[PDB]
Amino acid sequence: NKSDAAAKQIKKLEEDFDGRIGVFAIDTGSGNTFGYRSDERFPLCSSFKGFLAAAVLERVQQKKLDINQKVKYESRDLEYHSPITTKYKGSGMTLGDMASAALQYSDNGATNIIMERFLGGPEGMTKFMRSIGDNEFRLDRWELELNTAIPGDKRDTSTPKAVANSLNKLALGNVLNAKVKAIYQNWLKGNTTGDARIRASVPADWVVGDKTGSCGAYGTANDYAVIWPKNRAPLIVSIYTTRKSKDDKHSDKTIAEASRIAIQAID
Repeated sequence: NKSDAAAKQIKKLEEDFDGRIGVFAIDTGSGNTFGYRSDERFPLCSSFKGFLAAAVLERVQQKKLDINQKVKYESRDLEYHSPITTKYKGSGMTLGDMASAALQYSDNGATNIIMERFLGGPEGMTKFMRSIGDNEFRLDRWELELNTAIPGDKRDTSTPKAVANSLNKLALGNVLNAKVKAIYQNWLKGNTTGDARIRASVPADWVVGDKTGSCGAYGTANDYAVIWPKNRAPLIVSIYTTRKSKDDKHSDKTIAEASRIAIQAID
């Protein structure tokens, strides 16, 4: 029951704003799940950066990279929206700080520098997702070209379910060891851009770790998070949305609401 009602509510929500909503929630304590357009592709936008941070932590775990190694780029022209990397451009930053900047601030310079020097570009990032059993994830382009969010384009997309499952494996699973996983979880908890999305759909006492994505085109925005309820097991929620017109702006409120419904469907 509670599921068919939740799906009805989601259907109404996408009609109202004339867009498309993809949802996938997992109650890790019971295995119960809820999905709506969960196997459909949606642009990743900058949300893929939450997985980029994890890939870096894996290289650190395998001791291929040091989390404290200095990354210099003083002569590099920083991409649009590099709030953190531009302020440390003269002194450089540790690999760890840059990776979290990429996640918590959606820093584009951090992202592209890490992808060009450590992860092997969009192919490498996609190779990492394959390594953890994700066969839906695909990153074809770099920031910021990956944000075009053109309808029907499969480049730089994934499905809400694949994102939910990968986030589960990484944040709660065993891909990263206890120590590195603890770092990752806290980087997510420290995200500074998702206050109006999934974080707004839960009681203030619940802890949320997330990574947002806002393409800036076709009203495409999204958010995925690990929710730690008070007195309960973690919940994984993945919300992805797109709109019909290129000039349509995204809707945080629709995302927070879709989030509220999804959480009720797996209660």
